[PDB]
Amino acid sequence: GVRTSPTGEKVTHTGQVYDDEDYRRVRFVGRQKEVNENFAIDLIAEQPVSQVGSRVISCDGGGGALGHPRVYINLDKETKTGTCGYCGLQFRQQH
Amino acid sequence: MELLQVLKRGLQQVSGHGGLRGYLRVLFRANDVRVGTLVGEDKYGNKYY
Amino acid sequence: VKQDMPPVGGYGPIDYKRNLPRRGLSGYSMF
Amino acid sequence: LHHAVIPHGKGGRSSVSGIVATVFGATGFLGRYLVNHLGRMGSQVIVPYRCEPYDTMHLRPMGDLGQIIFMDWNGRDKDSIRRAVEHSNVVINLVGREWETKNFDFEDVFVKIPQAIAQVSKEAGVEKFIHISHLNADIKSSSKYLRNKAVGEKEVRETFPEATIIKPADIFGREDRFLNYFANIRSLGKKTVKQPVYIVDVTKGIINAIKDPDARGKTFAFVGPNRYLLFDLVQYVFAVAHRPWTTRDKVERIHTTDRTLPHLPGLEDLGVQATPLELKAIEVLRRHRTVQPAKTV
Amino acid sequence: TRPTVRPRNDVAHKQLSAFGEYVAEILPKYVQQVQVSCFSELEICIHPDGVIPVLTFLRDHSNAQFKSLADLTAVDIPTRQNRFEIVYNLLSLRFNSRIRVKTYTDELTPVESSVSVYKAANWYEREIWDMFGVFFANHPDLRRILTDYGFEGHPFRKDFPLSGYVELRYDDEVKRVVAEPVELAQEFRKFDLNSPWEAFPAYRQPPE
Amino acid sequence: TSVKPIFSRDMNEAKRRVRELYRAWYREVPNTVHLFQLDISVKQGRDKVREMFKKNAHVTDPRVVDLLVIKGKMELEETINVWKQRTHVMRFFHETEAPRPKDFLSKFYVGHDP
Amino acid sequence: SRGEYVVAKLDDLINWARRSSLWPMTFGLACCAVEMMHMAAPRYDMDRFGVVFRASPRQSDVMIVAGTLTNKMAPALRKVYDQMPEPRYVVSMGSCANGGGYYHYSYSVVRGCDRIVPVDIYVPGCPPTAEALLYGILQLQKKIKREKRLRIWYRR
Amino acid sequence: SNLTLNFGPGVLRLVMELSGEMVRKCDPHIGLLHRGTEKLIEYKTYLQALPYFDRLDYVSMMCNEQAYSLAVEKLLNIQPPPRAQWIRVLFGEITRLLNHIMAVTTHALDIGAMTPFFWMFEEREKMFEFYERVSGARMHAAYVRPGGVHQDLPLGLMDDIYEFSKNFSLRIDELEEMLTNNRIWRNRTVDIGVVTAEDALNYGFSGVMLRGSGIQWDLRKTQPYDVYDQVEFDVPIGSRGDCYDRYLCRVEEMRQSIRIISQCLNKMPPGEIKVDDAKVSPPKRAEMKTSMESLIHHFKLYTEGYQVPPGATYTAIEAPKGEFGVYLVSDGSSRPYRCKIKAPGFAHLAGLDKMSKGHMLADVVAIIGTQDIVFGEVDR
Amino acid sequence: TYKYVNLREPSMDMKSVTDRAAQTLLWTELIRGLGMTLSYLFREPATINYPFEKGPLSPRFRGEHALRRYPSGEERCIACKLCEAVCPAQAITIEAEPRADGSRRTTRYDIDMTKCIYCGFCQEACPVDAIVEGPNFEFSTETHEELLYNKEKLLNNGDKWEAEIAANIQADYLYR
Ligand SMILES: CCCCCCCCCCCCCCCCCC(=O)OC[C@H](COP(=O)([O-])OCC[N+](C)(C)C)OC(=O)CCCCCCCCCCCCCCCCC
Ligand SMILES: CCCCCCCCCCCCCCCCCC(=O)OC[C@H](COP(=O)(O)OCCN)OC(=O)CCCCCCCCCCCCCCCCC
Ligand SMILES: CCCCCCCCCCCCCCCCCC(=O)OC[C@H](COP(=O)(O)OCCN)OC(=O)CCCCCCCCCCCCCCCCC
Ligand SMILES: NC(=O)C1=CN([C@@H]2O[C@H](COP(=O)(O)OP(=O)(O)OC[C@H]3O[C@@H](n4cnc5c(N)ncnc54)[C@H](OP(=O)(O)O)[C@@H]3O)[C@@H](O)[C@H]2O)C=CC1
Ligand code: SF4
Ligand code: SF4
Ligand code: SF4
Ligand SMILES: [Zn+2]
Repeated sequence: GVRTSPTGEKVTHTGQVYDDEDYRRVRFVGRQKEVNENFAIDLIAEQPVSQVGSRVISCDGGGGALGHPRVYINLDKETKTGTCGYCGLQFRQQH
Repeated sequence: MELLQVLKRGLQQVSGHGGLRGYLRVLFRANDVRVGTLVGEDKYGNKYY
Repeated sequence: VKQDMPPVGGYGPIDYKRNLPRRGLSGYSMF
Repeated sequence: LHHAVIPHGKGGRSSVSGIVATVFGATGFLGRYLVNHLGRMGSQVIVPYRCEPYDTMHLRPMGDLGQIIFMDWNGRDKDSIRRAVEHSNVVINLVGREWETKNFDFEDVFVKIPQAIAQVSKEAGVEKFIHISHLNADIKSSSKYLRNKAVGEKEVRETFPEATIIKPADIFGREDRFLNYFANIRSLGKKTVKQPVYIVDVTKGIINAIKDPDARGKTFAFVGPNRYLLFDLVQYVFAVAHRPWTTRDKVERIHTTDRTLPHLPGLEDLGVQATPLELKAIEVLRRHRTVQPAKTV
Repeated sequence: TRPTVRPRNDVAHKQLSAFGEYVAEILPKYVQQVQVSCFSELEICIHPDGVIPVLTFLRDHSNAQFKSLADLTAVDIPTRQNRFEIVYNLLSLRFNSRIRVKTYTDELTPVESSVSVYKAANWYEREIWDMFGVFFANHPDLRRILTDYGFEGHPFRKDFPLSGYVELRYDDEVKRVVAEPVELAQEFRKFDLNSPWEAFPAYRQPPE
Repeated sequence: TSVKPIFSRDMNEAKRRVRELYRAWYREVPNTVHLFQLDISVKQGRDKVREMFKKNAHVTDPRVVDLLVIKGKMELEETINVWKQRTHVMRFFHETEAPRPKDFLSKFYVGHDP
Repeated sequence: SRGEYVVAKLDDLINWARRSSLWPMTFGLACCAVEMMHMAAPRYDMDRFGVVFRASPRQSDVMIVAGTLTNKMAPALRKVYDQMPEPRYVVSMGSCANGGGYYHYSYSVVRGCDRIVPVDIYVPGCPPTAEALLYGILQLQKKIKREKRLRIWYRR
Repeated sequence: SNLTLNFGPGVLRLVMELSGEMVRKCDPHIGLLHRGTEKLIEYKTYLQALPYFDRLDYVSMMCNEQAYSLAVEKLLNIQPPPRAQWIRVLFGEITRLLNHIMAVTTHALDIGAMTPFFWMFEEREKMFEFYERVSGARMHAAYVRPGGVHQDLPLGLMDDIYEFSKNFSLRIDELEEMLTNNRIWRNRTVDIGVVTAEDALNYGFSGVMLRGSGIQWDLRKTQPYDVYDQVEFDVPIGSRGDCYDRYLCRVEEMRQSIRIISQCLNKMPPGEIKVDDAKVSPPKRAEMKTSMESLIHHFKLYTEGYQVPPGATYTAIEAPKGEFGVYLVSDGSSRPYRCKIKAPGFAHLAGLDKMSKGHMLADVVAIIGTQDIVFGEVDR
Repeated sequence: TYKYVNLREPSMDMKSVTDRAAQTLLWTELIRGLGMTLSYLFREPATINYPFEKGPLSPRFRGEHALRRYPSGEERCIACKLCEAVCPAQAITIEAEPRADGSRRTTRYDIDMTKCIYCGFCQEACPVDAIVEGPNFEFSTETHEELLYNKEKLLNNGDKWEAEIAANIQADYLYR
């Protein structure tokens, strides 16, 4: 989900772009500004919300010990989904 | 005689690189002319033996 | 459990001494 | 004034001086010590280079990481000049040749390229422009060097009206072609009077001209403290160097007297004490060794 | 407490305590403290006038024979008025034992050099001159050994900063490596790591 | 207040040792300018020696000036024997260091340092 | 033109000779030197590239700074660099030579040998492997291969 | 008068006072690799201070790791598990092979025998493959830690160590064929650098520098650490105190290291490799990601580090260059208050001036070879 | 428990004296050394053909750093600063904030690869396997600042080398 400033410089996933009058753009002259174009905030929004039949769900991020520490997410709010604080996968109680 | 087997292994290296042209190709690009089993080729043309 | 271990009978004997094999003719024979 | 160009630090290598300099001709004799004195303050120095990048290697230890940006440029390419100057707040011109080549005569090096750099720096919004003429630049001069350098001074002044133009007399240093020319000539003695100026004095004058807002639109004449005749100067060079490539234009310039311009400001008006030759001639001419000082006028 | 705990050696503890009593009563003119750690290492804390008589004793006495000087060390402790703690580590090959001899000095009191006892000390206390500033009297050639030749200050003092006061670079104007005041592109990030909870109640100091 | 001396019992013996160290540096400066092929004069090096001696001129403790004489003898031994290079001799002349702002107003202009 | 082709072929010739006869002077300062000794060891064998083992400093073509550059040795490094005949190159090997490394915040360590000498190739690692050092030497050979000395001479 | 030669800048400065061919005075100027390691250790945790020890004697990495680990474990009043101790002795003797290959082959290379250098550095490359397979790094493994070792042996590593060790004695035999009976090698080493036993004790020498002079001292025998009292080996003892007996002692120590490695491969026990005190050694990653206590302990050990109880130890090992010591002072915090590093090469290079008197200038490079000097540990 | 290297008294009968005289005059051990050098002349050398052949490595190998992702594209790094706390060189510089969906993510993740000691304490301190020290060792640069990696470079190294990094972690995580 990369975009471009009016200077022609790409904006990173942080939101960093130099100003037009900033001299430090001269480091990219004849070279390139290395950005990663796989924005993690856009890719985790592409994941579907997991409908589970429990009140409390556990997430370890997949892979068992290859994921993150296993946390427990409450799903009592029906207004909001329950988001994992590590991996950003989100859960909803189906009732 | 086992020197004849050495010379035949050299000649079959020449034959196994597809003739003298491919032999000299791998000689000047690789500094190495020994033949191997082609394990694979990636999407770039790098061949793995 | 599965762990890096020696085999059941252990490993074979490993040489560790000097082996300078004493080759050549005698000093009488070399003159 | 943008926040990234506010000065910070104590003026050392990792500091921020707030100077973003594009130094054309930085791979030469003056550019060496100018990029040295800029990089030790913590300036952003853009070095456009024409030569092999190997020949720019000595410019790389002169500043902190990312403080010298090297980029290709061509003197007849305004796109490369604009590519080099559009982020800078000062552009220094040090482009020069003592001889004319097959591709570049004195009009290309001293008129066309300085007017191109000054015009492109004017239309890129560069605040400060420093141009280096010669003290003996005259339209009616006998040498093609000084004629084209006077014409280029006039064109730089008329296309960048706030340019600081600097007149050095004859710059001596370790990599000069003034004392090293006399020490390797082993042409004669005439009635020519010279006051040669030291290279660190010239560099301090250029950097004080960057920092002084009163130096905009001025014409400075950087001269040494002592005027010498040419004959006893050359004899002093052969005396210090322990001794018993040229062209006729260089001979016309060695036999051209360094004019006195009291109406122009000098090194003292930029806060620079002009170092005499006798303190620094040993430092130059120690290389030529396999002394009573010269008489001033 | 068997598998994860280091086993205590009570025999060596008792032997080193008896030998510490032995040294303390043979040399009461200089011995100030004698202590044995829980991992059985003997420390003889002495007055600095007895550097030569104690170390010559331990080198030459038939029940000591500490012939080897393993290491000679200073420790800077700025809260003491004698901030430097000179540490001798000695090895007896005859009795297969180690002893530590500790003394003290401030910045201005010279310690007597022990080169006449152990020639091994010749560089070590020379290092103590370079790193801490402790002068050793009657040293044969006392000078710097590890710092640069024009180095100002003594770096292993705890009020000496981690990066120094000067740094070097090549300067092409003077064609020379030059020393300038230190500027770091990234400051060393000081970490405050100490937990505010007491770790070891056995080492609790009595309050005011 | 009863401390152990280093070499000098009082300040007069200490001034004697200071004076002999100054004599030795004064004799050594021309040889140092010659063999390191320095670009300074003998007068300039002797002025630097006088500056380094006058920098410590406020000290009234005999042990401190004994250590100053000891460190000056160490620097002199590193100079006579060619253990220093030309760079170490020229570090006394802070030539590449720009002059610091001295008055209040220029220190106000350049930054925050008092 | 004709002269442009001639100076292009002569650039290719002299760049071939200089990259296929690189003679290194290795500053064996610290642990990296050991790994340089593994790049001369028979597995990697720098000598088959034309890269001789331990050329003398007055006939060497590249200075390999392999180890921590302290303040006490930086003038000796600069002196040996100044005594090298041109064309001289500098490979910085390992983290302490590159930027100070594990001793970056030390009072006695030069924060990268690029404060002292101009550096062509930075070889990262602590230590970089002998194969990574050989990679850096081959990258230096590729950098020499695209030099344009006579073409820039013909265009100036 | 007599000639003064300043042999400028491992790297060493030497100030020779020669009287023709003879050496009258040898003044080694050092500090060319002084990096202030043990001041940097005071601003880092114990785990953070560990990789500085790889870089002191940088041909004896895991031995210095072992000495620092033994010092910290002594102050922590904990002991490593038995398999960790056997891995430490196995890799300590692999490390001893590495260092004595470096010692003997560069000592032969500096004298002029350049070929067994190349022969033995391929074996040294295979042992660096062993380091890389066990830790991920060829040289600075950071593998032996306070509490044990960082990670267990990968499967199939001990078989490859066996395949190395089964063939390495023939490599020692052909090194010894090139050098030991060679009259040119004997003329450069037999009457060179003779140290008496009393002067070697008095000058703080250790290791082969004692044992070449006939002193029957080895810290793996006399003051034994991890499981060296459970392995059987001999201690080579010299008779003349010269360069040649110290050469033979290093060759026979390679023999005995192969012997110890065979015993370690046969007697490797099962079990864990860190101490099972999770307030010292970090827990496994599977239980760090499952247990609350394990995650807290992981967090605190990798940010604060373990607190070490206050006190000072002098912990020494028989490193391949000699007695390698750490005088470690803890104030109670999670960072060392003081860490003096005793290196053997420091006292050995201090004794260089006595060892070189009455010899030639070509003998001095042989004496600097027989004192196995790495200036990382000399200068810190 | 000890042995005497070089404590042999040579035999002084005429047989052994003549043996040593024949060794002295006829250069026997020198011909032995020439035989050993000739023996290595006819061995296959240990030289691999770099760059076409590579030195063998393990999946534990500590090379170029990379920031990894979950199998959804979400980056693993949750800005806990354990890697920069444990970093013995202080090579890691981290700044963080909540991003637009409230997630705890870094805005700065810098690794100075010229301070870095390549010891891998960051990857073992990392609770979520975010920072890894991957398998690449062939990343020499021509300029010093190309080895001052920001977060974009490290995430591109992760996206570049993940197919290899995940399989190396798969081979070794049961030892961790
Ligand atoms: C065409 C081929 C020509 C070359 C042929 C040889 C090629 C291979 C050479 C390989 C080795 C090269 C090594 C280079 C360095 C050499 C060092 C060296 O050897 O130094 C010389 C060594 C020096 O020995 P040294 O000094 O090391 O031994 C100690 C000796 N003392 C105890 C006395 C001090 O030997 C010689 O000097 C021998 C010289 C040659 C003698 C030749 C044999 C003569 C036999 C005559 C008959 C005797 C019969 C018995 C008596 C009765 C008589 C009636
Ligand atoms: C008594 C006998 C003495 C003998 C002395 C000499 C011994 C060695 C003889 C030579 C041995 C073989 C050398 C081969 C050299 C490499 C040739 C080659 O392939 O070069 C390739 C290179 C680039 O070609 P390019 O077109 O870019 O390739 C892309 C292809 N798609 O293209 C080029 O580099 C351009 C072509 C270069 C050709 C060089 C050939 C070798 C010259 C050696 C000098 C001596 C010649 C013999 C003298 C004695 C006999 C007369
Ligand atoms: C008008 C036109 C002519 C102008 C004047 C030129 C006269 C002829 C000069 C020689 C030929 C010019 C071209 C030189 C080579 C250019 C192409 C080149 O570099 O090809 C590269 C190729 C090897 O590829 P590389 O990149 O090295 O591979 C990495 C390793 N895997 O390289 C190779 O395969 C080998 C290249 C060999 C180069 C030629 C042989 C040496 C030169 C012989 C003549 C000069 C020396 C005379 C005698 C000197 C003393 C013996
Ligand atoms: N005695 C003196 O030195 C005096 C000099 N001046 C003037 O000061 C200036 C700087 O002097 P100095 O350093 O000594 O001169 P140099 O000859 O040493 O360097 C001149 C610089 O200009 C570059 N240059 C030359 N011609 C061209 C061109 N056609 N296109 C692009 N770049 C070019 C050179 O680059 P490259 O290396 O690629 O050729 C070099 O970097 C000059 O203008 C000179 O006239 C004035 C008074 C006295
Ligand atoms: S970068 Fe690392 S391994 Fe290399 S010399 Fe430095 S400390 Fe030693
Ligand atoms: S490998 Fe070590 S030095 Fe490098 S970033 Fe990770 S923790 Fe820091
Ligand atoms: S330890 Fe891992 S999750 Fe924590 S800040 Fe570092 S890379 Fe991110
Ligand atoms: Zn999750």
